[PDB]
Amino acid sequence: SAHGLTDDMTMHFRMEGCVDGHKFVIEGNGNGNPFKGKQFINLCVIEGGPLPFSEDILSAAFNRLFTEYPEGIVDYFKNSCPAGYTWHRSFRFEDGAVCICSADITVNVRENCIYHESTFYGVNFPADGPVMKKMTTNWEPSCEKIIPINSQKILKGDVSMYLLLKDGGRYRCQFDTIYKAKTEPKEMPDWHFIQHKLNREDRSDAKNQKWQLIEHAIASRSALP
Amino acid sequence: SAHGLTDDMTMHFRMEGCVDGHKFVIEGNGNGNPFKGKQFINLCVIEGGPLPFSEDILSAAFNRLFTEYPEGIVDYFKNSCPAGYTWHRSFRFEDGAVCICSADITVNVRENCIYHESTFYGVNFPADGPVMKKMTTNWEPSCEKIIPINSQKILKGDVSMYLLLKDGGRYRCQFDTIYKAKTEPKEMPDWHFIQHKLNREDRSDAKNQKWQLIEHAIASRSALP
Amino acid sequence: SAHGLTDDMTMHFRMEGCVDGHKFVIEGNGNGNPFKGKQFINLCVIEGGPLPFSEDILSAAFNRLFTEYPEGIVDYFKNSCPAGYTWHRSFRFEDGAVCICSADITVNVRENCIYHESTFYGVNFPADGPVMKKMTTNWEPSCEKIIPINSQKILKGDVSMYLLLKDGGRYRCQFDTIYKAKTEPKEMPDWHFIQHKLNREDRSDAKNQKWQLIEHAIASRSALP
Amino acid sequence: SAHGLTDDMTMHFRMEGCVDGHKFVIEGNGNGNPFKGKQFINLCVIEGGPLPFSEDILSAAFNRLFTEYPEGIVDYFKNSCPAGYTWHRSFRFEDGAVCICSADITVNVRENCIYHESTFYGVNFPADGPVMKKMTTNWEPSCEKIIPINSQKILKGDVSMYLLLKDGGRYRCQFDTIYKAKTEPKEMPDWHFIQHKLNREDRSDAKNQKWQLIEHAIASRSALP
Repeated sequence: SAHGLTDDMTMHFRMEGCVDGHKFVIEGNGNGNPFKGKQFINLCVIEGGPLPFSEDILSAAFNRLFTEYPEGIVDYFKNSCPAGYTWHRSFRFEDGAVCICSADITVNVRENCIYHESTFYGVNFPADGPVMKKMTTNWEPSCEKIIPINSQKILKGDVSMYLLLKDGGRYRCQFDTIYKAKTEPKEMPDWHFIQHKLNREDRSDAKNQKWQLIEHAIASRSALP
Repeated sequence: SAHGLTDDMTMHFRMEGCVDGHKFVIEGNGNGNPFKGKQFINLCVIEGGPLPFSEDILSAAFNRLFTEYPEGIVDYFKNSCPAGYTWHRSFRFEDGAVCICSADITVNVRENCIYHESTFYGVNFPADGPVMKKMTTNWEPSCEKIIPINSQKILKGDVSMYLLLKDGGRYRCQFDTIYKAKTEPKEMPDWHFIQHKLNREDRSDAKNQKWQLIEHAIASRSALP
Repeated sequence: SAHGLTDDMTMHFRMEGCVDGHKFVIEGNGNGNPFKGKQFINLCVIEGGPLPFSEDILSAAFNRLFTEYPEGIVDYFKNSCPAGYTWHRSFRFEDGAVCICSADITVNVRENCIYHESTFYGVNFPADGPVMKKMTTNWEPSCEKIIPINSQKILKGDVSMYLLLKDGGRYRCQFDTIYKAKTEPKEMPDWHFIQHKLNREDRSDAKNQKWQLIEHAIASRSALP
Repeated sequence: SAHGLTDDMTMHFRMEGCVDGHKFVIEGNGNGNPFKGKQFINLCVIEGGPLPFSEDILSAAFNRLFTEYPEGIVDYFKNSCPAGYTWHRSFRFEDGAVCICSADITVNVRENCIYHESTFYGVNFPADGPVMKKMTTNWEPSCEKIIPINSQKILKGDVSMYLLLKDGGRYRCQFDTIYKAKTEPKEMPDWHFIQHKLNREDRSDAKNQKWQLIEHAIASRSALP
């Protein structure tokens, strides 16, 4: 297999976190096509549910392997497979709340499964804010800028994000991320953009808090000639 | 003429500004095709030259009429013509320097000329920073998010910008802008992106500090289906 | 009169500015004792009045000469008298509005007075925010950190400010300032604090928008032994 | 022993954290007089040592009980003793690194001691920055602003911090904290300042990374009459 990836893989997730003192554990699975940058993620709160904060704050913690890259842009993430990569991000919300998340991605070639482990921590969500009042519905499609740090062979991501609200409003978050291959890269990409679409569908029931996330991402260069 | 615009117009510019106490006046002219979002700008420092700061900090102050919009996205700027529009922006650089700029755009239909008047103010550029050491070469292509403020019938722009440096480095700037039509809008667009390419070519000589700016901009929605 | 200053002086003030396109000019006078860091400032809007934005945003633009300095901390400001000094400041309000201001202080020993000239520019105050709704009452007492920049013989100021609102809230501003002596410093101070008290008393009437500002400022080191 | 506190107490500390994927655990003890806001904290890295990042980033995670409060300002922290209180904080370093920390303070009246439990997480410290190069020496004395949030009976802390570097520079951090009594407040304080002095004395050896922290903190109102 090239880098051990196939166009129909499974995923396994485990996230441990704490927001304003509330601890939780989430587990899930999923399926996706890394070559088309599309994935389906099924999550369930196994500890700490029901969450007192909007689950949308956690969505972007659940894998750049799921990015459709054109041949003209180096694909740092798939080149890091099957060992995988790690990433660290800060979430700065406009009302002062701050979150930080980190994850480790590994490909289990024999199982055709991607193992994802993450940690998510957040503080100072206001009691009257949209996250504690569960006023959010989904993140708006975005355009992230990816920049190479050639001296360390790592990438930096910059994306101004917006969580859409039930009353028609919007809530801004600045995502600053560092992406690090586990394998020393033999090539580094030039800067580029990654456009993303991420959607959440609640699937909770009387017994468990659960939902599905669907992400589609594609890398590109400037649209201007 | 529709909104008084044609595909081969001229422009007239006048900017008055002050950066860290250094006053200056710039005048220029240009030509462009608003329907293809392309423009050529010729500037000359008529007061305060030679500028002690990199002229690249001023480039984005020189007109969303020059944006190619698809029929599926409301074109707030051309709809504001010929009266025009005004805009206000803050420039926050990573080393603490801050700039603010404002402009007024008007179309002179009989002259087939767009009149642009602007003001630019900046403070606290470090003496050892890339702007005072004139280490910049050009802004990197970007993707700006445009958001409607329906209750005020104005638009908000958000774009993380990067000035490229002569040693291969980059210098970040966050642009926050408010766009306001002079004519009450009869329609408002939905959110969208505006991709931009802006280039500078020095054309100074022993008598004057002068340069040419070339901008190309196109509006779009998410690339993901 | 040390450095051309006395303990009973007068001041002349002139401010020219523009906020979101609204131009204005303020004229005023004042009296105070720089040795006790205490001053009385009488201002009047003679152009652009009545201001469409809260006049409290302009209050800290009206002179570190008025700072009680103890024997043990170097007084950077009085030391440059009577030539004076210049300063440049920026601050970003929590709702995204950004202002930049600069001033020029000159001591007129012949008339035992101070001439103060400043410019104030600001952008993107939300129509529904406290500044445009003119819902402010006063700045809360603060503690600014002053840090020396030895290789340039200039000073950096850092103070987190809070504008109290008629409705009980607090509106935050971050003040970042650079202070520069017009006469080259032979001595530089080490870091220190500058506590300030600034109050606004409205004195408007049918003819003019006008008010009085009262500032009391004292320099100090840490309160802990 | 008012609120179960004495003027000669001991403390037990335990911190679990992770910075950019590096996990660690610190164990320690201490002594101090909460009435004089003075404490001695002895810490040891028992897991993850030696730390690859500067241990100074962790120092303010180790108790407002240790704050000299004058008669005229309400002491929110001692008032919740002996149950204790909890706090949540974030700060973004000037180079983009972001940390979040939380602690739990409990008074053990039976043994006249304090139990402190905390967690510290941080991300995106640049490999070439002062934290990863372990080039820091100490935090500079500060002045934190404490503001009440009456409808929630909690407090907000705002302090601009500066980590001094071995090479002479200063590395800035913005601390945003929310303070919460575990026992419901019957009285709330009005805004006030809290000046702090925090020093680190390295005590490492061939076996362990360890040090002593000494904090002195005093509450006050404005220095101006």
